[PDB]
Amino acid sequence: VDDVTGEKVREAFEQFLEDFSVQSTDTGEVEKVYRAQIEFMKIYDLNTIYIDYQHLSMRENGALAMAISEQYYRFLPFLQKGLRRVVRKYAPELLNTSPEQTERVFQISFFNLPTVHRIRDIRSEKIGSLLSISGTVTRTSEVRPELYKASFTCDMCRAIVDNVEQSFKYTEPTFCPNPSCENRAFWTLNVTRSRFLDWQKVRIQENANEIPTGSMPRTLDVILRGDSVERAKPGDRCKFTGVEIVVPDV
Amino acid sequence: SDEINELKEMVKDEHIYDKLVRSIAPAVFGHEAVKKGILLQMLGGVHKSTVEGIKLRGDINICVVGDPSTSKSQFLKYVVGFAPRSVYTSGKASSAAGLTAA
Amino acid sequence: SEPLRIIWGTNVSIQECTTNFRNFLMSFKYKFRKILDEREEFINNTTDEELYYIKQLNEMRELGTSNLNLDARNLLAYKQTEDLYHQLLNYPQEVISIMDQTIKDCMVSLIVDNNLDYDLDEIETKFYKVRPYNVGSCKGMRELNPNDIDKLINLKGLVLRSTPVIPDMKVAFFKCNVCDHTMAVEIDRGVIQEPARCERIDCNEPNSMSLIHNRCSFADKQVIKLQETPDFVPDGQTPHSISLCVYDELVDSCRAGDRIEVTGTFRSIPIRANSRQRVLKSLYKTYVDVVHVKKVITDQDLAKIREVAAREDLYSLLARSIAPSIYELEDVKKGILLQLFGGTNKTFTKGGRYRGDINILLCGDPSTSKSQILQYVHKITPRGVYTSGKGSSAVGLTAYITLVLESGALVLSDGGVCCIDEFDKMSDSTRSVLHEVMEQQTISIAKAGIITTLNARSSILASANPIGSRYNPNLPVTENIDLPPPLLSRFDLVYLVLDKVDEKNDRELAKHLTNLYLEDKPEHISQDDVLPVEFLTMYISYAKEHIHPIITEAAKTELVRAYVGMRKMTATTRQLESMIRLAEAHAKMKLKNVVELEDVQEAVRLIRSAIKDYATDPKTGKIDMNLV
Amino acid sequence: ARHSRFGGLLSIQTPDKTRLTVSGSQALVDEKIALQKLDDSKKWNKRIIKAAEG
DNA sequence: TTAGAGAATTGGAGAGTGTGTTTTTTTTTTTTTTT
DNA sequence: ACACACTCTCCAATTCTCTAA
Ligand SMILES: Nc1ncnc2c1ncn2[C@@H]1O[C@H](COP(=O)(O)OP(=O)(O)NP(=O)(O)O)[C@@H](O)[C@H]1O
Ligand SMILES: [Mg+2]
Ligand SMILES: [Zn+2]
Ligand SMILES: [Zn+2]
Repeated sequence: VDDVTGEKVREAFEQFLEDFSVQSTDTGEVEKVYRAQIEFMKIYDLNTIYIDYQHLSMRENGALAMAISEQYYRFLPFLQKGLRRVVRKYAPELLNTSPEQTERVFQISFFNLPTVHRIRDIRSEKIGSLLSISGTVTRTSEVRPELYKASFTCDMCRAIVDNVEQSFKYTEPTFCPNPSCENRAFWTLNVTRSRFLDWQKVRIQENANEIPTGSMPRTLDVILRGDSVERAKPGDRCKFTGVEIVVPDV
Repeated sequence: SDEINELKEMVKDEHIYDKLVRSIAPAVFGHEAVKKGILLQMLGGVHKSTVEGIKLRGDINICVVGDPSTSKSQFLKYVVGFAPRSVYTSGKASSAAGLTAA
Repeated sequence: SEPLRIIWGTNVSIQECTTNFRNFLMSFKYKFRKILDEREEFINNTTDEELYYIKQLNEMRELGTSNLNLDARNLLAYKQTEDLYHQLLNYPQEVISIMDQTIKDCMVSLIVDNNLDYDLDEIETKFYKVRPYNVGSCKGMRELNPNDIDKLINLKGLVLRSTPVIPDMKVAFFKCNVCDHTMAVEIDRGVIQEPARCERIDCNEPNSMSLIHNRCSFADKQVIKLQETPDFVPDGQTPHSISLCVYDELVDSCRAGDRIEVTGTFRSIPIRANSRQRVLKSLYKTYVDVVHVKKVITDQDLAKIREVAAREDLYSLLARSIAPSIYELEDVKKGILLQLFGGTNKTFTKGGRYRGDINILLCGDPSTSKSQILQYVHKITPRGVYTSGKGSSAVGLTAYITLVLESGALVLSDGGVCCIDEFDKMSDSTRSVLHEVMEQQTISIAKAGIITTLNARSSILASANPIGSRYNPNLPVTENIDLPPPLLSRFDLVYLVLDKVDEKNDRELAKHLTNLYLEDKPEHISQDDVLPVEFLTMYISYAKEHIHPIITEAAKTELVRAYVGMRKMTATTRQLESMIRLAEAHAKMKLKNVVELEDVQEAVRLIRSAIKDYATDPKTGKIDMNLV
Repeated sequence: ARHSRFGGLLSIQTPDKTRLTVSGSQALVDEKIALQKLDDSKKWNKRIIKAAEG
């Protein structure tokens, strides 16, 4: 079964990356800034791309921006698929990270959203939407490796399982793929073939000047990944953007 | 570029020192001596060490004593409202653990 | 004839409840309620004939809002719903649902029948909810019994604390691991109805579907802790508390120290012995499931307020009406009235913010009725606290580490008045806490694991007796009061009240107090003309919200002159600011937008009168008792 | 409109005075939904038959 | 064209087996001995 | 010993196929 909205969003975001076609800061000449940003990334072997929400707002009567805003968690994989093709088209040197080289895990980033919420304004109706938040940092965790994609091999026979997907808990295969063996136990995680990510936990509390009458400040836990770990510092004031999520009792 | 131009323009002035002293804590009437002291603390001295490895302190500590209604807390309020790295604490409502580390 | 729908275990038919409530909703008019009320004479024939709920529904449509209040007495006024009133109390879960689906259908019917421009899809998308209230007599928290389970209840109390918002699941989302088919499933009775096999025809496989947490749908839940009011506690015992569960609209409504009345179903549930197994305990947990919360305008109100403000005797009228049964003490009453109004709050782009609040100290002889006055202020103010000197610690008065932070008296009292009695009994250690809160109206904290600053826009009203416990005329006034100068400098008004013997005074006082015992429950009151407490509260509240006086140049000249007069001779710089603040409070009380010469002169006069300055020896600082 | 644990209980009486029980708040008002929800609880489905390869 | 006799495939009833469980601060109110 | 999770096994319900009236 296939989601048509995802494919149409994918190949519309593709066209935005191709031909946003803003004119120069000094002259009436088309500049194509996002293609230039891809070239810049190629020059410096970067892994993240920044997009302006105002540029997306004016595109195609705003429907694309609405779909990205209200259903970010559904559409984020399709946005990744859309960007991969464009980088292949104009800068295939960026697709890889001598023996063979694994693929680059690109990160899309957004800024200049219309409004900033307080920690006190987080409510369950907004789960999975795109938001921006501000507060004072009070604690930070050390950087830890998070398992992103896994690969296992069987003890009772020479067989391998690859690209197993994790979500919130450490997860392992359901069968031995070789039908000559039935053992489900004694898997081991191949640290060379599997892939990890950088992960950091930080904790924030409300701005003192914003607290309402007779009340006290609430707090929140925030997750940082990739090239943004250790950017935050205790006692500083920061502004964040991302999506709010819900975490189980593992 | 415009920031550099503005900074150069005020750097060139003959009367810069007096204007700087006069611009600390605008709401407080008089007490130019304390304002001058606050400016010099904010700028600070030069940190250094000797061949022996001993360090020489490069910064300035200040204390203000006064009888009531002398507006002495306004200086602390201005400093904590202005200086990029600063914290305000009350001697009654704080602990040694909360002051250093816990 | 046909199958029927029946509330389980009742033989009540849903058709009758639906039709009766529809008829009530589309034909009730306010005049019927006045028939149940004491007189037909009250009726305004023009207004009271109107279809009240149709008017409300039109407003809901055009204001874009989703909830309808309903006081249950109207169900008794209309003849067709006299029995529905009882059925509501006995079967709330079913009856309330019936009412909801009635209101939504009526809203649709209005736009399609009156053929209006509004989007039908928009109205179909929304949820509409009734919120019944004023159901009957309130019930004591300890007197709820196991025969009240699942019936509607009404409670009064005070709010202790609220937990943060909890996400509550409402719809589950499944996805097939092999073929990527998806299904949305409805949650009822807390159990997820997971499919046995993947429902796509060609992928009919077992264990094939799986849950996706962050594509589910959730709703807000919160728990509020309500405490028993002292009016109901048994003799020689301490108050109890009960927990309220609240959802969606009402979630963040209420703060610590609030005083409320609620309405909700009284529920009970089992609890498990361990998290591994289905074993339940024999005792059941109990709680309340609220559907409405209430705190304990018209052109006629504005007309009354403007007309009262035009009276010549207004200042004396308001002052003698805050505490009607207390004899004389007019200057004390006046100062307290100006504390109630307050100054104006000011904030600059730079140079800070300046307090509008007034601090008052009452000091003098025993039996002078100081503490009796504190009772009136504590009950008049919308928010506030009463406490005693030996009852208070430094932590309890401000804030408490518990890792979480918790509120004390001055924080609960924010925006209100904090009454402190036996102020002379608390230690110098505890009193030193008040310096920062009175000067700045903020509380700074720096302890293990917590460092922050909190707001405290709190007015202090204090009561004390002098050193030696009776005022000694052989010592100067500052030595009789005996507070240290850094703390005595922070009060806007300081009053001396003295137990001076005089036959003229004593006969009047004796006649006043003995007159209260001529009746069982007295109707007698000290004066012919006083305002009711409700209307007086309305006046003060409106004047606080709408009026914001400014300094006139004339007022500036008089303030400078007056300060130099008190100064040249001790008056500190705070005497100037407190004069400004008192003059502003006086201006609000007349509903003026400007401070004038008259207001400045009243502020000066009241300061001179409070500390008996005219009777003070200007050089020795002693008071001539003969001049009092 | 209201949450998943608020729900009351419904009874439906047939001809010949026999009664059934269903839960949830929408069943109180919508008989079509109640009738459909009633049959949906029942466990069995008949198992089924199935052309091309190579 | 119906139907009835024989063979093959599948479901789940239900019987069986193994398993897990009890159980150094830091902050704040109060009493007591010590200078 | 008392609820649970998981495995094993047998038996009959079911549909498919062939034959003759
Ligand atoms: N002017 C008055 N009007 C009304 N009651 C009065 C007056 N003067 C004294 N009383 C009565 O005398 C008693 C005063 O008690 P109280 O309010 O505690 O006075 P106080 O100033 O707080 N004295 P103390 O607590 O000893 O410092 C109460 O019963 C009052 O009703
Ligand atoms: Mg008293
Ligand atoms: Zn194997
Ligand atoms: Zn499937």
